[PDB]
Amino acid sequence: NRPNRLIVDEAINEDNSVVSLSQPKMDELQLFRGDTVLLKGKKRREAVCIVLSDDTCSDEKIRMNRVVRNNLRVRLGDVISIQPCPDVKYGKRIHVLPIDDTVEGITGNLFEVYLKPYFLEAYRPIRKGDIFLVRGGMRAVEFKVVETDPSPYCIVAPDTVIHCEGEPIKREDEEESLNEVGYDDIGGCRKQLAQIKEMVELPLRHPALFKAIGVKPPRGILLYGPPGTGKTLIARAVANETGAFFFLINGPEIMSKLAGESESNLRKAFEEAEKNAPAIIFIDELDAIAPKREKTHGEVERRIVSQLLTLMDGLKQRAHVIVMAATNRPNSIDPALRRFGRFDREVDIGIPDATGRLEILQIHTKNMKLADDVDLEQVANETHGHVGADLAALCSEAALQAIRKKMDLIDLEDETIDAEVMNSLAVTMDDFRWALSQSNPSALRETVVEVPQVTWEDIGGLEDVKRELQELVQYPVEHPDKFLKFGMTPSKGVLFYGPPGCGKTLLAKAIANECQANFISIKGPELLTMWFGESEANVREIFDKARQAAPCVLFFDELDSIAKARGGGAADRVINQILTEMDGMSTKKNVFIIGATNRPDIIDPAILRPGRLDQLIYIPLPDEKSRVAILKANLRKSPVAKDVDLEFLAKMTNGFSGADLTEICQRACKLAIRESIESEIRRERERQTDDPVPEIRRDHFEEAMRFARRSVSDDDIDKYEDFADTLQQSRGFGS
Amino acid sequence: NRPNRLIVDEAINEDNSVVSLSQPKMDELQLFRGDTVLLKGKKRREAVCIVLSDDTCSDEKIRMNRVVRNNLRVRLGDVISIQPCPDVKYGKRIHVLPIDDTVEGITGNLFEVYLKPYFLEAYRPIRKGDIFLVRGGMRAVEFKVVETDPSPYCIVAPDTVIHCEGEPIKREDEEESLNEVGYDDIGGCRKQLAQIKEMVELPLRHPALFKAIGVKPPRGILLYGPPGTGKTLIARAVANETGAFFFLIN
Ligand SMILES: Nc1ncnc2c1ncn2[C@@H]1O[C@H](COP(=O)(O)OP(=O)(O)OP(O)(O)=S)[C@@H](O)[C@H]1O
Ligand SMILES: Nc1ncnc2c1ncn2[C@@H]1O[C@H](COP(=O)(O)OP(=O)(O)OP(O)(O)=S)[C@@H](O)[C@H]1O
Ligand SMILES: Nc1ncnc2c1ncn2[C@@H]1O[C@H](COP(=O)(O)OP(=O)(O)OP(O)(O)=S)[C@@H](O)[C@H]1O
Ligand SMILES: [Mg+2]
Ligand SMILES: [Mg+2]
Ligand SMILES: [Mg+2]
Repeated sequence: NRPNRLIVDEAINEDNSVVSLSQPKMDELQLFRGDTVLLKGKKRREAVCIVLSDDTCSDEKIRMNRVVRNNLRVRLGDVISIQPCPDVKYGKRIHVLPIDDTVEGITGNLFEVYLKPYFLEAYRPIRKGDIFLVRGGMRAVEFKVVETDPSPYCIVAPDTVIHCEGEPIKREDEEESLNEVGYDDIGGCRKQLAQIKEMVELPLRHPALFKAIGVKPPRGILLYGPPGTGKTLIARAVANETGAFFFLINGPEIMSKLAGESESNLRKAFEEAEKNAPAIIFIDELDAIAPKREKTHGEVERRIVSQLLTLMDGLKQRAHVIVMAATNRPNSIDPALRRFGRFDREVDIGIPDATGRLEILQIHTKNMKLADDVDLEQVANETHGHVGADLAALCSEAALQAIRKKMDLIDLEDETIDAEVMNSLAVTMDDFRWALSQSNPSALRETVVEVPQVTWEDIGGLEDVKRELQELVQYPVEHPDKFLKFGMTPSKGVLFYGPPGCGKTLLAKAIANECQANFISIKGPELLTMWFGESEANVREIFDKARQAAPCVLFFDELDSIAKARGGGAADRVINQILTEMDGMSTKKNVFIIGATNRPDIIDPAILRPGRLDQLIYIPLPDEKSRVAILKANLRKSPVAKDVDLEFLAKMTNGFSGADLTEICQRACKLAIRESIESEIRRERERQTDDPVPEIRRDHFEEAMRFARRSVSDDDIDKYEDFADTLQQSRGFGS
Repeated sequence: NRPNRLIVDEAINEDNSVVSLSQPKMDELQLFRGDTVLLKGKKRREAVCIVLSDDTCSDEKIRMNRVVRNNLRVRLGDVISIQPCPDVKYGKRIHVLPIDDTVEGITGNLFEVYLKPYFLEAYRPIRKGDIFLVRGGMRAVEFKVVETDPSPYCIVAPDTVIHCEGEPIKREDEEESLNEVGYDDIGGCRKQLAQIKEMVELPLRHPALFKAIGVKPPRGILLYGPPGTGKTLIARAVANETGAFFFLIN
């Protein structure tokens, strides 16, 4: 039917009165950016909005904020009709009232703090019956438009009168709160959130459709990841955005009950959910109820486990119910639960990446007034090893710091703290740097999986090797069809070998960056850390996380460290298992394995077998051209004098490794800083009785050159040159 | 708010009759090292003290001992008004009485042992109703100034007479014991104790803020370390210094 009908989608402009279409659709229904559009949703409600163009928006979809989304009584995936509305006229009076539960903690002049800057210069199209949201004074309050003089909808011009008559109204039964959790409250893990969204939309959102079809949906989705990553958060969001009934099972609470009551509460939970289908039963801290079969020693505890198992099987009802569960330790869960027909789907909600943490930070600073000096992206880059909860907490603590120092002044009369005072409250970048020092990040020891920021431009020379890496890794990803036509499947892995400090580690990260694929680094020593017993299970989890992160490059660095320890029964079991995991790794899975070693003489020939690390790429010391590129790359970030001759520098340093060059750069720079520090003191002495000299000069290099030493001896090189010729012969007898 | 208003902080000078300000603030209130200042706290109470300069003290704050802090019915972080007092006069007679629980173990001449050397060459500014503490004989007794002939406040000069009726008084309802635990009984780990003071001060001292702000405080503070490092000690001190209700789960 008609073109005006459109599908609801996530928002990009967090602004309430803004909806977005594609320019091809904005042309189709003949609307432009300024236009005010009228939206008709379900439950016979209307909302009016400013339309805009959005390059990301698919033409059959309409991006609307969750505020708009609620006013229509609509959710993601539903259909709404959009139509131009030039008939909108400026208001005389608008009468908005707050909702009690969103203000009962806060006092002051609601009209002057929130409505004022919200409508000022905003020209917001509003509608009678709409509920809009204003964030400020570290609080978010929602007002409902009770009346407009040009009803039902009017624009809010500066001329318009806006009144609030004191006492707030209660929430209507149908009016979902915006204080509630949503997808816009979760960041940095889109990919996982997508999979969860996929599995659950079809059965929950369209229940009759799935009962009629007779094909099986997922019923048990298991969320796992480190603590505080937002597992409990996600479950609530999915339930609210789909509008499904949400029944919470808090692990500890169930297991805190008597024997009989525990099994009972489980039964009641499932029964009530089947009753109010569609629903999500969420089991938080599952390992509390159902740990490994051995550790469950204590018989009543085993009864509860089986009880749960019967209830999960009890989804024979298939009343449109999904059971979600969260756990810190996937390994702790009774494997009986991860059986088919129960918790069959697993989502790794990992630690957030750099961009992710930034996103998180933005969500928990929404309501706070931040000073201009605050650069959350900087905070984001510094907060490595931080998890969602760490960030949410540090944001809270940075706020409480800003509160305390600003309450030193208010303390002269602590009785009257107002919202007006709260909006005046600014949060300095210092308040954040403060919270950083006070932060106790949990996930520093967690294995990180993200796309590296080392690019080709950080690596000097080896240009043709970069291209061979593009052949081996990038082409089979971006051009699978092409490999199919030639009838060849690509090699699984590569082995870097060469003298120390030539860029083997950089290359592994480099090719990853080019392919925009995830990266996993595993150093030799890291593998010898695992207890004798633990090692077997930990290796398997590594290859599993590589699958999760496909397309992914798995890099085993510093293999020399392991090779030493074997010729040692511990290190041996590890590698044999790594070998086994490679073979189990299907080539089709888009998981690429790279090895690196400074010791090609002792590497296990079994690794070099066809199908494993069969691509033997030798990485030698840099020649004269490369040495220039290396020195340039490292010193990009450094303020260098035009005096410095690097090509002359290159010839002098023949025999030096890539690392040996960064050695000279750092050594020369430390003199430059040494000079900068001793000069500030001299300037200090001169004032006691403005033109600093921050730039590195020729003698600094000439001094560093004077003390520079070589990491790779000549005898070592001559052997390395030989191994470049005979490495592939090691599968026979020892060369 | 007038400059006389100031915020209460930790003490550095262990002396009862001593308070400290920043000298830039001591200049503002036009006071010198010797001066005798009058302090007004909550419960419409007064205490009088000798002022000093302290470079570490922040200009908006006043360092006062827990003896002073108690006589004002005030706790750390609160506000008090300080004002010069030139009208301070030498005492004629002073009538101090011990508090029962602080003396019931020891007998003898309480006045010659405690009150005498405490006031000797002391020129202490004292006040009617104030409770001060004197330590000696491996015990600490609290005395309450019941009467001074120059009321309500007077200095204790060598000329001044000191009286005791022997009969001790019972503790009044609001009068906290100085036998109670405090930060002044804890040492060697201020840095940790600083963190603990911060986490807890805002949520505990200003509860009203947290209903309005809607931001989360800490809820669970876990102290750890080898046995006897003062974990239990810190917790009680925090409870007393903040005046919060304390429920123990051993
Ligand atoms: N990805 C995220 N985006 C936004 N906020 C997050 C994110 N992850 C965690 N948080 C915050 O962390 C806090 C705790 O979230 P939870 O869901 O309870 O953590 P969790 O994953 O359930 O960890 P548990 O309790 O050990 S199972 C919430 O207040 C969130 O705001
Ligand atoms: N081609 C290069 N371009 C720029 N810097 C390099 C290059 N090669 C080595 N380096 C420097 O040497 C450091 C480490 O190089 P790696 O990538 O680890 O090479 P490697 O073969 O793994 O040798 P090691 O034993 O791990 S240092 C880097 O941090 C660089 O600063
Ligand atoms: N830092 C300190 N300052 C003053 N007194 C201390 C300090 N540390 C320990 N003490 C004394 O040592 C005693 C023990 O104090 P506690 O706080 O109970 O130790 P603890 O941390 O509870 O150790 P436990 O009983 O093994 S948990 C008290 O009598 C204190 O007076
Ligand atoms: Mg939780
Ligand atoms: Mg390396
Ligand atoms: Mg103890």
